[PDB]
Amino acid sequence: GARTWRFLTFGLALPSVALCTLNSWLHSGHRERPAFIPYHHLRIRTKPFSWGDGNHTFFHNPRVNPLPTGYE
Amino acid sequence: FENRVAEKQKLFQEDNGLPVHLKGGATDNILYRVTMTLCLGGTLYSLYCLGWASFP
Amino acid sequence: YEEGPGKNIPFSVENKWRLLAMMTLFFGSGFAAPFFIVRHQLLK
Amino acid sequence: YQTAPFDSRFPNQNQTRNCWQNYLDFHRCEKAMTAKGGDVSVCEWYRRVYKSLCPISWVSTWDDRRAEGTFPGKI
Amino acid sequence: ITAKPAKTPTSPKEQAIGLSVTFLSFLLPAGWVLYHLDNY
Amino acid sequence: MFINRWLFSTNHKDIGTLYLLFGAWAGMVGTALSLLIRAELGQPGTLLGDDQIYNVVVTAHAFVMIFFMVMPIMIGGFGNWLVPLMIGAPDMAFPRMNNMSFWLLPPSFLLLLASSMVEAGAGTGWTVYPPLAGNLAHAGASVDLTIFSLHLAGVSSILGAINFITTIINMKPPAMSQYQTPLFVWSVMITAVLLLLSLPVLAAGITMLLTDRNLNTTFFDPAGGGDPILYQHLFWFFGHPEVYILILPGFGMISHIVTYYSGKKEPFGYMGMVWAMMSIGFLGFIVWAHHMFTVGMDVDTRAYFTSATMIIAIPTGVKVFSWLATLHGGNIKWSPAMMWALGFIFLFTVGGLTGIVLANSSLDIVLHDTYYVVAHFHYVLSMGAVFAIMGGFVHWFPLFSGYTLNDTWAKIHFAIMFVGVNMTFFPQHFLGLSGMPRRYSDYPDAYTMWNTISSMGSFISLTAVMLMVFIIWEAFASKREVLTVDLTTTNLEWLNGCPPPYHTFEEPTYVNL
Amino acid sequence: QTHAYHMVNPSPWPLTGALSALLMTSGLTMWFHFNSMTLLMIGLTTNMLTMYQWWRDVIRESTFQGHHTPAVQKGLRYGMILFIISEVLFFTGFFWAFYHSSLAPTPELGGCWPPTGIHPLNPLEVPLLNTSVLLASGVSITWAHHSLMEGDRKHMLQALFITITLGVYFTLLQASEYYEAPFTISDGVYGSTFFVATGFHGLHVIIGSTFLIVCFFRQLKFHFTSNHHFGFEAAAWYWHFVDVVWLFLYVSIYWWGS
Amino acid sequence: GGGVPTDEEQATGLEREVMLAARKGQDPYNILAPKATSGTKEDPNLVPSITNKRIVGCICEEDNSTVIWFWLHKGEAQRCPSCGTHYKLVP
Amino acid sequence: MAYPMQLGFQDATSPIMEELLHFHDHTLMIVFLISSLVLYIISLMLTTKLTHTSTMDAQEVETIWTILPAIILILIALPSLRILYMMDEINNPSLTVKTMGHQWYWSYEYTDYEDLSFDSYMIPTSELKPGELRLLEVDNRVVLPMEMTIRMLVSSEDVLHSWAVPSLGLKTDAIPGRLNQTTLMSSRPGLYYGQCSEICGSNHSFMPIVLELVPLKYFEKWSASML
Ligand code: HEA
Ligand code: HEA
Ligand SMILES: CCCCC/C=C\C/C=C/C/C=C\C/C=C\CCCC(=O)O[C@H](COC(=O)CCCCCCCCCCCCCCCCC)COP(=O)(O)OCCN
Ligand SMILES: CCCCCC/C=C\CCCCCCCCCC(=O)O[C@H](COC(=O)CCCCCCCCCCCCCCC)COP(=O)(O)OC[C@@H](O)CO
Ligand SMILES: CCCCCC/C=C\CCCCCCCCCC(=O)O[C@H](COC(=O)CCCCCCCCCCCCCCC)COP(=O)(O)OC[C@@H](O)CO
Ligand SMILES: CCCCCCCCCCO[C@@H]1O[C@H](CO)[C@@H](O[C@H]2O[C@H](CO)[C@@H](O)[C@H](O)[C@H]2O)[C@H](O)[C@H]1O
Ligand SMILES: CCCCCCCCCCO[C@@H]1O[C@H](CO)[C@@H](O[C@H]2O[C@H](CO)[C@@H](O)[C@H](O)[C@H]2O)[C@H](O)[C@H]1O
Ligand SMILES: CCCCCCCCCCO[C@@H]1O[C@H](CO)[C@@H](O[C@H]2O[C@H](CO)[C@@H](O)[C@H](O)[C@H]2O)[C@H](O)[C@H]1O
Ligand SMILES: C[C@H](CCC(=O)O)[C@H]1CC[C@H]2[C@@H]3[C@H](O)C[C@@H]4C[C@H](O)CC[C@]4(C)[C@H]3C[C@H](O)[C@]12C
Ligand code: CUA
Ligand code: NA
Ligand SMILES: [Zn+2]
Repeated sequence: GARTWRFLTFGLALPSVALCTLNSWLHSGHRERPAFIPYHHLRIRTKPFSWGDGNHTFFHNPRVNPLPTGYE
Repeated sequence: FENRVAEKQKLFQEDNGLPVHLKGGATDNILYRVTMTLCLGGTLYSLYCLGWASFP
Repeated sequence: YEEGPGKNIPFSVENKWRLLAMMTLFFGSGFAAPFFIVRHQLLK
Repeated sequence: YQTAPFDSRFPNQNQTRNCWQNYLDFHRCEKAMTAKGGDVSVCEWYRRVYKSLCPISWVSTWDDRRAEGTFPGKI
Repeated sequence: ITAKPAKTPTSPKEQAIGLSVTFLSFLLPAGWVLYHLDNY
Repeated sequence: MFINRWLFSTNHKDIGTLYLLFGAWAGMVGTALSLLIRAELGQPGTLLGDDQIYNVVVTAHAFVMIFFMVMPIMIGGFGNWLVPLMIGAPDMAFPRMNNMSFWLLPPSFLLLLASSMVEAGAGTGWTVYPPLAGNLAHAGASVDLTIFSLHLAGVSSILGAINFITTIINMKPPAMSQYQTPLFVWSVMITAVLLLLSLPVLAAGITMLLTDRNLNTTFFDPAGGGDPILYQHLFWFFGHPEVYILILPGFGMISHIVTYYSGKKEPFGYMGMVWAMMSIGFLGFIVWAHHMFTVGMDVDTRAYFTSATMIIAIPTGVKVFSWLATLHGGNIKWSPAMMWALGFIFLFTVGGLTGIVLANSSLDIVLHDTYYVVAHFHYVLSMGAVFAIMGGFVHWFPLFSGYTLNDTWAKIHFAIMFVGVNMTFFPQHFLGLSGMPRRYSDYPDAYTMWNTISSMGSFISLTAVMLMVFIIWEAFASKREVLTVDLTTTNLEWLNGCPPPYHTFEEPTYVNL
Repeated sequence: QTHAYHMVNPSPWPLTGALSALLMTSGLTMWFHFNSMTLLMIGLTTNMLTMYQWWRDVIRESTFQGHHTPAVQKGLRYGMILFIISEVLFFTGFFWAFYHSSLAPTPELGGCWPPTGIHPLNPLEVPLLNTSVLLASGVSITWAHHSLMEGDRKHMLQALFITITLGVYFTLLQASEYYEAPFTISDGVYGSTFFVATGFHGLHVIIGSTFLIVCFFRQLKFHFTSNHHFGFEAAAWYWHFVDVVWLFLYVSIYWWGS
Repeated sequence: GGGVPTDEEQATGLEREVMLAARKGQDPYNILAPKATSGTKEDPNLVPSITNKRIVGCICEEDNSTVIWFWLHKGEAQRCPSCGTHYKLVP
Repeated sequence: MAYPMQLGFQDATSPIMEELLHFHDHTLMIVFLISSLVLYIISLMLTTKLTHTSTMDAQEVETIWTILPAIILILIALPSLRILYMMDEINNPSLTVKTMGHQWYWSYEYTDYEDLSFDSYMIPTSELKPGELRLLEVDNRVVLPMEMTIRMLVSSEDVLHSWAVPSLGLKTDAIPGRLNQTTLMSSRPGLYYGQCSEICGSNHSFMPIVLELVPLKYFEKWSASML
């Protein structure tokens, strides 16, 4: 019945989301970025990207995404 | 809100010979003409772009 | 819509010589295209 | 020594990991020996096997990456 | 199958024209390209 | 009226007609490409240029023959025309989505012809293997245009598969079980299931190739930890089912043609024929790596793929023997369509048997990437799929058009095409055994005689294709209107006359339990 | 006619859809190679116009004109099931790519998974929250379904609104995790498999959320009866498909692949 | 808590016609397989039509894969050309 | 190498190639027989005015139609898989040689003892010496010892290639980032030819393989002279 699935929605499902939201909130905060090492299997560039200067990924984050030449 | 489905059933069953994509009235014709103009015009532009890209 | 022989097709068969012309252009353009593509690639 | 013998760890047509493992084993051994100041001659078997199996350009690329600090294997 | 006689009969002469025009529509354009390959 | 009818169709027959016109045009392109191949190889030396222009022609030949000629004619053309009529249905389940399956193909074809016109073309083979198909060895737009062509052809066929499965399951007379539908209808339902499952995997693989080429992914690039051989697995997971997709509707048409021209009410061993097609469809998903016997896989893997591939001969044999058993005791009518079907049974058998030779991984070491493979697949495609298409076309042309062909001309056409295809492909066995590689613009001098004869064969096939255009013209030119058709009691598609009205089965059939 | 099946009015949308496909593909070509977005933006616009008018007409034919007999509805059920199967096989290709790369990591990676220099996300942080969100949305959409069958307009709307809100939450969480991720699509086969597989999944979540929002407005306008609501069933099946793909991604890429 | 329309309130067009006919045990849109009579000339299978002819498919014996198709015309009962079962049109 | 008007395989140079010839003869007899039987049966079905058009019972005959083909496939599979596993057997090679495919030539590396490597390019048609074979000769042949088990390792430094020598029964794909192994044993001295067997771009037709098989003592002196 609808009554039972509403009971599960409010009694189990959304409490689970609230608990995992709390869990994520507590373990949030910027972890320290690692030493840049120019590994050849990472920061692949076989063709410039079709946006920006060709060298920045689509959701480039200056804080944690180094360029082939290192952090900006 | 109120249930106005009966009034839309009357409009879409009116015996006027219109196909279903034009049967809502003048706005359907406009949105049809915009769609078909962008498609046919875009297709001509894609052909021009092939012409251009076919030579160095 | 028209029904019956010669009416259930997007091309006319009313005149066999106009039809020969249309079929010539249709099949001929398909067969010619690769030769003209090779010509295009050779002429670059 | 003629060539690298059959190795039951790598019995199939794909010999990539055989070259790789012997290259790692040689450089791990050489590091262990140079560190305590022991003798790299104990590492000789790994050297002969990787030189036999590994393409010259793979060894050359791996050597360049060890010198650069970009070699991704654990030595 | 049975069928009526032709509503617009195609005489041997008319067939020779249709067959000739059909073959030429395939052969002349390809022939022109292959003849001129050296020029390309 | 013309636009509403031919650009805005929701009618299974008119959409079928659009597919047959599209496929016929595609067949002329594919034929021209085949003649450029054989012109290059017809004497030792270089005719056109190096392997790039040559492999652009070879690659386009395959894509045009497979995606724009065979699939549109068998599935889009015969399937749309015949399936609703054979189950008494008033149209397809999704008659407007049906029209989009058709209209995706001209743009798909345009993207393929654009690939060949820009830069130096896609000289990759129809398999499009990286790294040759990657952004270093094939820099520029050609391979991306090929990928997008395949994406549109893939969507066309996926939506078409959803349409056929739904129509065949949901729109039969309520008394008719699946075991009372004609074999052609079974052949289209099974082909549609193969398309539904296989094309999405191709879509995933060519999408990965697209992102390796344009978004700096490395699915197939060892520098990023990728593997060129992963592409091969994804491609062939599709590519083996694809060849069963190309033949299954041909098997269905052959069952109908052999039954009809034997004067029989029914094919021999109906349930065996259904079993055989479902078995072939299933086995066709578990054999793909017989395309990869030289890539370096483990011996036990090669043993499994050898064995699983050979199993397909059992259900396939049941179909061949069932066709022979349909002929047995027939009142044989030596129609042109019967000649196509009899050539099919024999020539398909020969190409199936050379497939069984290739299934042996040990022997495939020496035959792989040689003309022996080319001989195998042209026996099953250029003498199997094509013979079924020509048989179906001459058998059902009067249904579709309301006019008859000249049977004498159609028999002449059969005789020329039979000589041409055998002269083209039989000698390629010798070239393969003696080691001539695939995708070569030129060959060591020893291979000259068989390449010369093969090229002469291809010109005989060209003469057949030109004559076929004339034969279709002569039928429309003369206008011999159909009067009576025999065996309508076991061939429902004929019972509404020739051509059938735009709307058929407005009042459905009466079938009681 | 004395059968129950739908003879559809001649329609331009198949042709506008086919041409929108040409404009999107030739547009992507023109964006990747000739530094221009114009064709692509025309193709995306005509694709959206086509989808809008086509599905509008399906609502006209069904809710307003009565063409969806039980036989037509049964056909649409099969159509949507077959469509979902095809989408399952599409994702299978990306899962195959992922397992191929991760089970036999090549020397370029360091011969290990995850590769040297890759710092995976913690699967117990936002990825676990995302799991809770999509599972919760599977519960709320079931509540919405039962409310509709029981004739309860207000509870159907509340449950469906909750389902859409969770779909939006998942999408905003994934956008933020994309931005925060220390690895990119260009970080070898790890970045390739991660972003393409989770990216197609994200696109399917946006499509599914859009479908649910279409159902929400149709419900506001009283289109659905307590017995006839195939658009809602189809959106719910699609939404369960999106949930199940997520569970496979979570176990495979986020957890087992960390 | 109500506010959702029923099919009885809101179904229209052919959907509504099918709905209302099924309540009356009637099948004008051919959703059900008709049940055979003994099929003798005295007790022919009665084939409804809105015109003067309709296609019959005869599954002559249970589990035959072969269906026998023919036009049934208004007038005297006709027979399946395979099994001789009688059918009569009722326009 | 192949010779004009050749119908079958190049003569076997290795024991495994001999095995493949006898396996092909067995398989081809079966192909000939089945092809012949089908053509004969077609012709028998089509050559009588006698008729039988009533429903025919299928089950008895379908037993024959399935069992006989299953037996024939087992008769192919048994020797097929014996040969597959024989090629895979452990042999103890005396020598390892690497080949790297390139656009458009082969490089060879003999690095068991010294750093010996060289490039191997097709002899252009205009530079053939009288008696030499168009598209098949190379400048630098792959000299190898006869009557010895050799491990050949195959890779690429660019696109796919495939390293083939038909008379030895050899074909190994050349895949960048992968080292594929095969074994080579020539029963005879001589010159053994092959051709690149994976489409690799503009000069795919023009990057052949020439093995030169000689006594060990000659191979050792050649090796020394190539450093
Ligand atoms: C219609 C297309 C089609 C069909 C139906 C088939 C059918 C089969 N094919 Fe083929 N094939 C291709 C098209 C097709 N093929 C193409 C295009 C390629 C190349 C792809 C590329 O690289 O571009 C190819 C390649 C290909 C390869 C790879 C070879 C290589 O690249 O090295 C192999 C390997 O096993 C294979 C085998 C088979 C087998 C076993 C069948 C079986 O299904 C055949 C079964 C039929 C019979 C056996 C005949 C009838 C049976 C009897 C009369 C019963 C008695 C028989 C026996 C007891 C044996 N084919
Ligand atoms: C359906 C598939 C199909 C068909 C029919 C053919 C037909 C032909 N093919 Fe090809 N071919 C392939 C699929 C096909 N091919 C594939 C997949 C490859 C591998 C590509 C690769 O290596 O990447 C290939 C490769 C290939 C090669 C090897 C190239 C190389 O390795 O370098 C050669 C060499 O001769 C060849 C020649 C021919 C010839 C002369 C024909 C002739 O027989 C063609 C003659 C003409 C016809 C058969 C008519 C066609 C038209 C119709 C039937 C229209 C009908 C009209 C109506 C019904 C109205 N093709
Ligand atoms: C919250 C998730 C929602 C996704 C929306 C994001 C972008 C647009 C559309 C996405 C569609 C999904 C998959 C397409 C492929 C790649 C995108 C993967 C997901 C994504 O968005 O990946 C991003 C890269 O995007 C890039 O390159 C962007 C590249 C944009 C161009 C896309 C190219 C389209 C590919 C063609 C599609 C083919 C479809 C096949 C149809 C099959 C028919 C049979 C990751 O960012 P990053 O900066 O690298 O790393 C994060 C670092 N902080
Ligand atoms: C690089 C970019 C390349 C991308 C190419 C894009 C290709 C084409 C552009 C797409 C334009 C889409 C326009 C909307 C189409 C809606 C189809 C639809 O909804 O079709 C329905 C049937 O399919 C059903 O149900 C169930 C099936 C619904 C399918 C919806 C459309 C899918 C489009 C892409 C699918 C690819 C598959 C992904 C897996 C690989 C309805 O059938 P109709 O015959 O209309 O009506 C029947 C009447 O009785 C209804 O009252
Ligand atoms: C930003 C992203 C851009 C990419 C484009 C995709 C974006 C958004 C698309 C969202 C999908 C919305 C679909 C809306 C369909 C509304 C029409 C509808 O739902 O129609 C219903 C029928 O279902 C039907 O056709 C079922 C029709 C089902 C279609 C579902 C399609 C899923 C689409 C996927 C398309 C592309 C995916 C490819 C990804 C690679 C009508 O019948 P009922 O509901 O019973 O009503 C009748 C009752 O009132 C009678 O009492
Ligand atoms: C209704 C039917 C459909 C309407 C069709 C409309 C077609 C007209 C589009 C205008 O054409 C544009 O021209 C720009 C040039 O002015 C290009 O800019 C691009 O190309 C430039 C070349 O100089 C560079 O500056 C950059 O790449 C970039 O700005 C761009 O590609 C191109 O689209
Ligand atoms: C694979 C498919 C092709 C198969 C072979 C085609 C058969 C040939 C058909 C004839 O084609 C023509 O041949 C002429 C020569 O015979 C060419 O004229 C060329 O040669 C003439 C004689 O030298 C000159 O007068 C002309 O100006 C000159 O264009 C002409 O252009 C070309 O159309
Ligand atoms: C209904 C039809 C009527 C309207 C016709 C359509 C008119 C559209 C013309 C706009 O052209 C655009 O110009 C931008 C700027 O010139 C380009 O950005 C390009 O250049 C930018 C920098 O200038 C870069 O940032 C981008 O990455 C890059 O794609 C963009 O591609 C291109 O589409
Ligand atoms: C007042 C109105 C009545 C709708 C009606 O019966 O016509 C109610 C019924 C259910 C309501 C919706 C649901 O309660 C869920 C949402 C609750 C939020 O607090 C507001 C928006 C929200 C999306 C509501 C908007 C609106 O007030 C709705 C649609
Ligand atoms: Cu190297 Cu082909
Ligand atoms: Na040549
Ligand atoms: Zn009967």
